[PDB]
Amino acid sequence: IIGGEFTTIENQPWFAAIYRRHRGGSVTYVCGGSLISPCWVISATHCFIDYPKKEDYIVYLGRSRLNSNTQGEMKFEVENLILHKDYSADTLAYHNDIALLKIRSKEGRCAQPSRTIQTIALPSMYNDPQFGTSCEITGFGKEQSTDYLYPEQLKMTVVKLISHRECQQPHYYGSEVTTKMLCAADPQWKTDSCQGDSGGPLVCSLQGRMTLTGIVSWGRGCALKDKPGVYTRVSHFLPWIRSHTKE
Amino acid sequence: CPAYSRYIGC
Repeated sequence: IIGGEFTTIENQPWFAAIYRRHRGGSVTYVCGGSLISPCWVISATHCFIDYPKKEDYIVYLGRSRLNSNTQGEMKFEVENLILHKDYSADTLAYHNDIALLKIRSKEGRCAQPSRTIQTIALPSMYNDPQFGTSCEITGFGKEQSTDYLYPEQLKMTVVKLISHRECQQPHYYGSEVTTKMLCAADPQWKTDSCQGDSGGPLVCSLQGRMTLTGIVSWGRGCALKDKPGVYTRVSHFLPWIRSHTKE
Repeated sequence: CPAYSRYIGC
C-alpha cells in the first residue's frame, strides 16, 4: 500500500493473509484475500499458479502483522484450491484473475466471527457502484515501488473507482483494461496498492452495504501518474463463485 | 509474470 495509513485487522476484519511453506520448512507471504463466507476466502489465481498444491498454503484471519502473531488470529489449511480455468497472464496484465480457497482448521472448523474476523458480502451480479465512488484497499504490500522490504503492520487507503472510458485511454491502459476488470486510483495519484497487495480486497459501499467490489490484480508501478490500480470485477463472477461455494 | 504484476513472486 502506497500512502494510506497503518491499521489493524479490526478495521478490515474480512482481510485474509495467505502464506506458503517451502521445502525447508520456511514460510513466506504470498498474497492477500478476503473472507466471503465462513469456509471461503477469495483471492487471485496468479498467487497460486506457480505452486498449485493446496497443501503448501496457510491462511490467517485476524492477523494485523506480517511476520508475527496478533491476539485473536486463527490459522487455516486449504481444503480446496480453485483456480479459474480461463486464467491467463498476458504480456502486461492478467485475465480472469480470481481464485477460491476453502479453509479448514487442523481441527476441522471454518472461521468463527469475532472482534477481529468477519465476512464481507459479495455484490449482486453485474451491480457495481458509480465511477468516482470512494473504496477501501488493504494489505501487506510495499509502501513504495522501489522498496525491497514489506511493512510489518497492515495498511489501508482509499481510492476512487475510475470509468472504463477513462481507463481505456491510451495514456492510461488503452485496450488492456477489459470490462471484467475495474480501475481505481487516487485523484492526485498519491495512494495505491503495490507489490504484495495482490489478491487483496477492494471494498466499496454499495446500496448501504460494504461490498467486495474488486480483487487486486495489476497496475504499472504504484501510485504512478495515469496508471490506476486494476482489479478483478467481482460482480462479474457470481456464477463462477456460487458454483464452487455450493458444495 | 506480466510486466505490471503486483505479485510478490514477480
